[PDB]
Amino acid sequence: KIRLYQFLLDLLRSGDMKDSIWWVDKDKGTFQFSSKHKEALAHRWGIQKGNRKKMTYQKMARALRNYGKTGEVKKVKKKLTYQFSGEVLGR
DNA sequence: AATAGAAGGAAGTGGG
DNA sequence: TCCCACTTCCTTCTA
Ligand SMILES: N=C(N)c1ccc(OCc2cccc(COc3ccc(C(=N)N)cc3)n2)cc1
Repeated sequence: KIRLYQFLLDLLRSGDMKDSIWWVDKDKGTFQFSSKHKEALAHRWGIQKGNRKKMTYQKMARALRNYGKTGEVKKVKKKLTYQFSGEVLGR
């Protein structure tokens, strides 16, 4: 099963949910969620994982925060904005 | 207050 | 056994 950071990177590459997520500075790996359309993206994550309950953005962001230590994804001090690591981007 | 973003401890679930 | 990689629940805190 796909890892969350890869799910997000793949969405950004394909462009299939451009109203819910977008690059801010793609060279730096910074990206941002839509305030109004993030929940539809969270729902898609939960359905792709086959989880028991409906996925929410809050729960998806709780998972994102766990990457802070290992570094795959870090929180940017901007509303709804995060940053992929160079290692994640290279793959 | 209402709305909403952000944090994180802790317990539960998956698939090795 | 026991870590992976989250998921779920709840409370707190900040803007
Ligand atoms: N578990 C703890 N003890 C804990 C410790 C620290 C915490 O801090 C939370 C926090 C940190 C930084 C920034 C923010 C809020 O940011 C916002 C940005 C933009 C908007 C907007 N324009 N609508 C609204 C809010 N909230 C929370 C709980």
